[PDB]
Amino acid sequence: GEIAQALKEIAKAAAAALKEIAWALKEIAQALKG
Amino acid sequence: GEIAQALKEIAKAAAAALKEIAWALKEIAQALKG
Amino acid sequence: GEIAQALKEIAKAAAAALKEIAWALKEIAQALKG
Amino acid sequence: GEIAQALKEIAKAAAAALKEIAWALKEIAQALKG
Amino acid sequence: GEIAQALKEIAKAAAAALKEIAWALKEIAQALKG
Amino acid sequence: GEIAQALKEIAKAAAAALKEIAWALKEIAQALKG
Amino acid sequence: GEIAQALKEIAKAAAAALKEIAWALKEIAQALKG
Amino acid sequence: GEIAQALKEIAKAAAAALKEIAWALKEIAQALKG
Amino acid sequence: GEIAQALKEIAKAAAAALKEIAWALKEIAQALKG
Amino acid sequence: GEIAQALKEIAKAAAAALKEIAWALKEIAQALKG
Amino acid sequence: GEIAQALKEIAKAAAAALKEIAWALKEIAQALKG
Amino acid sequence: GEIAQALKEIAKAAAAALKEIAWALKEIAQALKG
Amino acid sequence: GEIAQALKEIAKAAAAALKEIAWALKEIAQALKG
Amino acid sequence: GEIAQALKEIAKAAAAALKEIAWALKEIAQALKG
Ligand SMILES: [N+]
Ligand SMILES: [N+]
Ligand code: NA
Ligand code: NA
Ligand code: NA
Ligand code: NA
Repeated sequence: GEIAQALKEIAKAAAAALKEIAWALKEIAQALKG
Repeated sequence: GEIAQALKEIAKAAAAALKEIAWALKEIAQALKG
Repeated sequence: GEIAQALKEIAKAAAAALKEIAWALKEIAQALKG
Repeated sequence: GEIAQALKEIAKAAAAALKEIAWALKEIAQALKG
Repeated sequence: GEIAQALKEIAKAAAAALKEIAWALKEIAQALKG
Repeated sequence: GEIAQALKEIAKAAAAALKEIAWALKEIAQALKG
Repeated sequence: GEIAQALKEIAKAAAAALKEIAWALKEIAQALKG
Repeated sequence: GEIAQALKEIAKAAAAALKEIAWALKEIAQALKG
Repeated sequence: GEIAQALKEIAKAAAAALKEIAWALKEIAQALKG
Repeated sequence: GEIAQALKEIAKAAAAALKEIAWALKEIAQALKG
Repeated sequence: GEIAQALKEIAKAAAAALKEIAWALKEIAQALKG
Repeated sequence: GEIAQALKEIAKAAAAALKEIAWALKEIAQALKG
Repeated sequence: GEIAQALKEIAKAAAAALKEIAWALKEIAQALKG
Repeated sequence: GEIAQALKEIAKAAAAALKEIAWALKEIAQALKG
C-alpha cells in the first residue's frame, strides 16, 4: 500500500541520514586523535 | 494519496536537514585538524 | 485533508529545527577556527 | 480530529526540543569563544 | 482514540529524550568553561 | 490495536536510543573535565 | 498488517542509526581522554 | 475530525433512506388491506 | 476514538432502520394472511 | 480530505439509490390500489 | 484495535438485521401459500 | 489515493446494484397492473 | 492487518445475508407460481 | 494496499449479492405475470 511504502521511505531516508551523522562524528574522533 | 505524499515530504525534509547536520559536523572535524 | 496537513507540519517544523542545529554546529566550527 | 491534533503535538514537541538542542550547541560555541 | 494516544506518547517520549540530549550538551559547554 | 502498538514501539525505541546519545555526550563532558 | 509493519521498521531503523551516533560519540570521548 | 464526520453522514443518510423504504412497505401493507 | 465511535453509529443506525424494514414486511405478510 | 470526500460520496450515492427503491415500492402500492 | 472492533460490529449488526428481513420475506412466502 | 479510490468504487457499485433492485421493483408494479 | 480483516468480514457477512434475502424472494416467487 | 483491496472486496461482494436480489425480484414479477 502507498501509506506503508511512504512509511518505509521515512525509515530508509532517516536511517541513512542519521548514519551520515554517525560517520561525521567518527571524522571528529579521528581529527582529535590526529 | 495525500497522506502518502505528506509522509514522503517528512522523509525528504528530515533527510535533507539531517544531512546539513552531518556536513556541519565535518566542518567541525576540519577545524579540529587545524 | 487534516491528517495530511498535520504530517506536512511535522515535516516543516522538524526540518526547520534540525537546520537550526546545523547552523549552531557551524558556530562551533567557527569558534574552533578563532 | 484527534489524530491530526496528536500529529500537531508531535510537530510542536519535537521542534521545541530540537531548538533546545540548538541553543545548547550555541552555548558550546560561546564557551569555546570565551 | 488509541492511535491518537500512541502519537501523544511519541511526542512525550521523544521530547523528553531530546531534552536530555540538550542537558548533556550544556554539560559539555560547562566543562569547556572550566 | 496493531497500529497503536507499533507507534508505541517507535516511542520506546526512539526514546531509549536518544537517551544513549545523551549518555555518550555526558562521557564527552567528563573527558573534557578530566 | 503492512502499516504496522512499516511503523515497526521505522522504530528499528531509527533506533539502530541513533545507536551508531551514540557509539561515535563514545569514540570522541575516548579520543579526548587520550 | 473530517473522517468521523463523514462516517456519521453515512449513518444518517443511510438510516433515513432505509426508513423511507420501511414507510413505502407500510404503504404496500395498507394497499393490500384495502 | 472518534472514528470507532462513528463506525459504531453506522452499525446502530443501519441495524435499527433495517429492522424497521423487516417489521414492515411482517405487516405485509399479515395483510396477505388476511 | 480525499478519504472524507469519498465517504461522503458513499453516503450520497447510497441514500439516493435507496430512495429510488422506496419510490419503486410506492409504485407497487399504487399498482395495488389500481 | 478499536477501529477493527467497530467494523466487526457493523458486520454483526448489519448481518443480523438483514437476516430479520429474510425471515419476514419467508413469512410473506408462507402467507402466499395460504 | 488508493483508499479513496476503493471507497468511490463502493459508492459506484452499490448505487448501480441498488438501482437494479429499484428497476426490478418497477417490473413487479407493472406485473401487478396487468 | 486487523482493519483489512474486519473489512473482509463486512464483505462476507453482508454478502451472505443479502443472498439469504435473495433466496427468500425466490421462495415468494415459487409461492406465487404454485 | 490491503485496506484498499478489502474495500474493493466489499464493493464486489455487495454488488454481486444485490444483483442476486434484483434477479429474484424479477422472478417475482414473472410469477405475477403468469
Ligand atoms: N536557534
Ligand atoms: N420462480
Ligand atoms: Na494506502
Ligand atoms: Na553562540
Ligand atoms: Na495495513
Ligand atoms: Na568512551
